[PDB]
Amino acid sequence: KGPAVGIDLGTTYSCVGVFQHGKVEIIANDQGNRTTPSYVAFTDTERLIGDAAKNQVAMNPTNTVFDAKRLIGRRFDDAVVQSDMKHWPFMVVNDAGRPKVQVEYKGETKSFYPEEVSSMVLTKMKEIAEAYLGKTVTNAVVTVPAYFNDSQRQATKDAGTIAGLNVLRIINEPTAAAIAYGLDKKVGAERNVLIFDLGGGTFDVSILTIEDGIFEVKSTAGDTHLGGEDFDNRMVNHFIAEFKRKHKKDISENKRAVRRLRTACERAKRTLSSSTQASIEIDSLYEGIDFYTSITRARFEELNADLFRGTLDPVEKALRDAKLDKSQIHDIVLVGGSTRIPKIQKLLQDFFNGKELNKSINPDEAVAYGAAVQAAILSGDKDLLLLDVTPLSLGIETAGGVMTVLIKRNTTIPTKQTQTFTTYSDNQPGVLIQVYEGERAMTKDNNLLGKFELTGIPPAPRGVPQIEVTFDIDANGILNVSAVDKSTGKENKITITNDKGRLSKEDIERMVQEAEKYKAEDEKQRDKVSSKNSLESYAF
Amino acid sequence: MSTPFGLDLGNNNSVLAVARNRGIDIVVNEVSNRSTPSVVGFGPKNRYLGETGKNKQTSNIKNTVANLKRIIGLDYHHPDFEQESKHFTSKLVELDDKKTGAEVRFAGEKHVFSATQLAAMFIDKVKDTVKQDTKANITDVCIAVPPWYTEEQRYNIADAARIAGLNPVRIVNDVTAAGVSYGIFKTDLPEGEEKPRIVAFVDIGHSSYTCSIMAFKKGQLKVLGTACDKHFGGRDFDLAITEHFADEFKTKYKIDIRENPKAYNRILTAAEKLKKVLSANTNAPFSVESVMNDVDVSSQLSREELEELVKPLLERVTEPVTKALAQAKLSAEEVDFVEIIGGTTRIPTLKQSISEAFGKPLSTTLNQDEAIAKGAAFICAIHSPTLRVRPFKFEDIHPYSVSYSWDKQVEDEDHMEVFPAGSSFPSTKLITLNRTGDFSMAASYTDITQLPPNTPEQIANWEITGVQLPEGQDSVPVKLKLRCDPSGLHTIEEAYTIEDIEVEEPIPLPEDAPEDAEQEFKKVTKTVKKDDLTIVAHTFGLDAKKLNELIEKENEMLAQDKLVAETEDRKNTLEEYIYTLRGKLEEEYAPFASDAEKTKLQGMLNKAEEWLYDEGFDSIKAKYIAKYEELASLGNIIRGRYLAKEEEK
Ligand SMILES: Nc1ncnc2c1ncn2[C@@H]1O[C@H](COP(=O)(O)OP(=O)(O)O)[C@@H](O)[C@H]1O
Ligand SMILES: Nc1ncnc2c1ncn2[C@@H]1O[C@H](COP(=O)(O)OP(=O)(O)O)[C@@H](O)[C@H]1O
Ligand code: BEF
Ligand SMILES: [Cl-]
Ligand SMILES: [Cl-]
Ligand SMILES: [Cl-]
Ligand SMILES: [Mg+2]
Ligand SMILES: [Mg+2]
Repeated sequence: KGPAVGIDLGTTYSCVGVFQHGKVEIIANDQGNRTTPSYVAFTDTERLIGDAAKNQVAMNPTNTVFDAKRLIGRRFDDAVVQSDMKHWPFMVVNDAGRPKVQVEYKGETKSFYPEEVSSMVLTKMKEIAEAYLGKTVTNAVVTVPAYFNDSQRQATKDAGTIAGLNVLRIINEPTAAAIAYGLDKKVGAERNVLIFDLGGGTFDVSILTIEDGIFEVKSTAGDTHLGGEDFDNRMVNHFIAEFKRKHKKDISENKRAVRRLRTACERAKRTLSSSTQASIEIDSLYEGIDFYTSITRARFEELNADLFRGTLDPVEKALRDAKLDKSQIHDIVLVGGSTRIPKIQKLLQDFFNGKELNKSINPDEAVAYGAAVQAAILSGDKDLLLLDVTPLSLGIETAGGVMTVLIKRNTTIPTKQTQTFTTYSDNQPGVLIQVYEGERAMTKDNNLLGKFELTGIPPAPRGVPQIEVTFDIDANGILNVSAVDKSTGKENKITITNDKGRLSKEDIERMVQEAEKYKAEDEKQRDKVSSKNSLESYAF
Repeated sequence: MSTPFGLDLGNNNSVLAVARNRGIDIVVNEVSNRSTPSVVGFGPKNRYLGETGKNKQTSNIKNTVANLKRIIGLDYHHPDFEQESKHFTSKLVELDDKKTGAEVRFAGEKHVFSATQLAAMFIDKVKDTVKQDTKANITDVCIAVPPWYTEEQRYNIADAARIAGLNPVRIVNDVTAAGVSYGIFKTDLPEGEEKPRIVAFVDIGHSSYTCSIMAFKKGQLKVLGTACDKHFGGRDFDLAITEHFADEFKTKYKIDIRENPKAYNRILTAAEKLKKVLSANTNAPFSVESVMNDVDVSSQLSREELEELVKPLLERVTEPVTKALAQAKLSAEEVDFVEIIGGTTRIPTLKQSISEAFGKPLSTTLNQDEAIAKGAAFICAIHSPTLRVRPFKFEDIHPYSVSYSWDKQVEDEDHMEVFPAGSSFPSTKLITLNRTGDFSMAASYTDITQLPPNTPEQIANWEITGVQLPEGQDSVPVKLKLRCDPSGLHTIEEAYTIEDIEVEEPIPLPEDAPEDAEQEFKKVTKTVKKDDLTIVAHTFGLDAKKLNELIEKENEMLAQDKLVAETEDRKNTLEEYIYTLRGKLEEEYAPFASDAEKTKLQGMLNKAEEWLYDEGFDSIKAKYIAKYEELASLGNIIRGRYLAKEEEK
């Protein structure tokens, strides 16, 4: 017993997926949370990973480590690690060339490498997988950003193994996501694909090229500190405007009141991706005063006009660096929760000229999705549950008012069926295809759904001409009925304007039974006529 | 071609699932959460439904209705009404039917709504939540309820679904929906010919604790025993704590918080939040701003203290586990695994307190938030006329003995036990009654002392019509089809007369070949359906008249909301158009608009700007597109001589 999980080790929250039942299941933690925070917090008693840690930050800020992803496998005196050492309210020492974080575990001093912090995060992700899955978990595919270099990309695979994982393969965040939507499985040609990864605080455009499901990483653009949390800020600011104005009091000095106004704006923000208005109502914000206001979406998009539109920039700088024009990107993929902002999509879609955006899969966890698919493929993959089918026998009318079925009831959908018919009289010009639904043998007890004509058959003797009706249903249940003349190639069809709305399984079962109660005289009615063939636009 | 929707109607929050793309997904709502809050609240211009309702919890506290699922079928004078209203916030009042309902200030006026009608309101919202995410059509629903729900409340909550315009393919016992989850996913259950796997499921949610034990095999679950404590859930822990702090703020503060609605309520909400936090940490800060007299409160609680608080609850835990094994006629080591689902099984002391109640480790292999809902939508799919589902058979437990009675005409007896205690459902029973004519039938509990206090005993009754005697016969046998349906509901599914006739058949004798002659025929009596009879059902379900009534109110209330929101859409299309127009007069239209043309608007945007600050902050839909019209008049024009002049040029 021993399955293959896929893990997204992200900067602030890691996700873990497993591929079971045709689709990826994303595992929740023992607190209900699908994503788990990348925080380890050392204290006296013991250490704390994930939510436990992030809960007690601000009561241990100088001991609750985070963003270890921002320095895994790198040099202390690094270009970017220098800028970084700034915020982290924890110590960042040097142990001969490399970075190492330093803490109070059990009261005094100890210091752990990045790969060690990151590794004890995976341990929890491991644990979380193990809980849900029943057996133990060893094989994992762990992800990293396209722009990682072999050293940090390696230290990541170390975190893995230090955590007892057998890191089957390290893979790109952008390529994991393209995997999830299974573009590396779309018909030939060479494919260009743009991932548009907008987190809560990192942004990342990446352009990949795929032939035969092999992932060639063309170019990466982005922005280190851009996402959700930023659009929040605009709102917070904007509302302190409003509160200070409408109340003369200014809250800016209140580490709690600013927090509560923040929580509220993020909620409103999320609301504004679905609604066009939102509302903020904090009971007793400052000095006992109540803040209740609204905010419109256009007002929201306005506070971030500069920020949103600016996401188009790493697009042009990735489109360029990768020597490609905007119309050479075949697929676009939204990843990260900020990509839910209608306006950000609105901007991205128009930029690419109305092209559609891949975003079915919760962006929150598209990457972990892709990784969980991989760990499958890399482990041998580790009946069908549900099948779409047809409610009622479909067919056309034949000489007599008979019903000749083309598609038996309860046929497995995406289906194509074809039966050759002939003409009823001689020198017959054209046929009248009448499509019927129903389980009776006489089209007079069935339901007309539509009709069209094939005209201009070479006049010939009653029985020669080879008319060739086909019923086609796509996955959606759209029905095209088409007649083609074998002789000439003349062809007409119709796409049945559906109607579905509706009959319920009971209805069908009562229809099915009526047709069983009449089998006798229904059968002995087309068992006295003899011919399967259509009449010259002689309806009835 | 429309989607199966299963709804898990939990007291705190619902989880919407749909069957689609050959699997079952969960639907996320407008604020991107994977569960809507089961709250209905009322504005002065619209209703606040689901996610919104919760916001307002503190503003609109008086016209906010939650506990939706517990006031369904609640008798207003029920000896326990206490325990339910304890948890309420809006005023509850008796109705014509002696049942519970809610008084709320809404669209200016007082309104009174029944639990059925309130529940119809929420269900409509989430129906919409799903409609929009599916982009597709939504009709059939399978809903999940506590196993404790009565045959009444099962009917009520189904009639709810009807008001919000969904057809309830099945009312399912929730933990059994989790069982179907389990059964249809887990991958090497025993073979039909092997001994089954006994899995106990324990779901402590916001208000109800339930423990039922089932036997699984590939394609098969049978529920062996179920036992509930319907007054044991997260909400009872939330009080437990809220009460501890209430004592403190009587002491080192002297405010009796139990003096203020708004106050008690904000401490509650905060108690809840703290509690969730101690499920992951050992210590937790606690603080609420301006509880009463501009006072700020600040305290904390340790896990040890949290647990010390709840020992009362921790001691009512094993009770239903014992009752369950007892009923399932099982011993605890015969149970192979014990799977926990439900929000409040996340508290570690509770995790343990149940482990030692079964005497083995807990297992957690179901998604313990989405299993009841996910399985529920599978079931809905079963009933989909446009789906072929993986075959799966499930029988639930039918705890109470139910007999059926009938006009004793030519019959010796006028009743019999039909569905014994401890049998499974659904179950169909064929009977044959001898009939001198039309007659009446009724279903009821065999031993009313078995059921919870004040359970009627009469369950339903029907009248059968159209009985017609052959010819020379004084009586006629009618075959009835009594059925305990998949929702647990006791019905009479079909009734018809039968009659004998003589079907002359030939006699063979192809042994000899006696000059070819001596063909004999025998008269043969063949029993045959005669007439189909008519059944009028009289159940807890609502009549077509009162239904369409309740339905037309939900139809109005719904369409007054749909205007209230269709209005603020234009208020935004305007506002957005304003910004995006000034922002392109410079970024695109400077080279393309005239110069005298620019002071035509600029400009005209600006009146239309402060327009949105009194007349109207909230105008009428008419005017939000009104202003949009004449503003767009000057748009296009410019915008176009730009587009056709750079596009090709
Ligand atoms: N419907 C939504 N609309 C707008 N923003 C959202 C929505 N859902 C989530 N977000 C934002 O996405 C951010 C996090 O998304 P995610 O891609 O998971 O990155 P992170 O790893 O920071 O969570 C949060 O700041 C949150 O505000
Ligand atoms: N991590 C947690 N620790 C303790 N209790 C929790 C946790 N998460 C949720 N709960 C509690 O469980 C309840 C919600 O569980 P749920 O089963 O969804 O309720 P229902 O099914 O009755 O709607 C809430 O009262 C909540 O306070
Ligand atoms: F719906 Be919950 F699980 F009670
Ligand atoms: Cl291509
Ligand atoms: Cl900012
Ligand atoms: Cl989504
Ligand atoms: Mg990242
Ligand atoms: Mg509950």
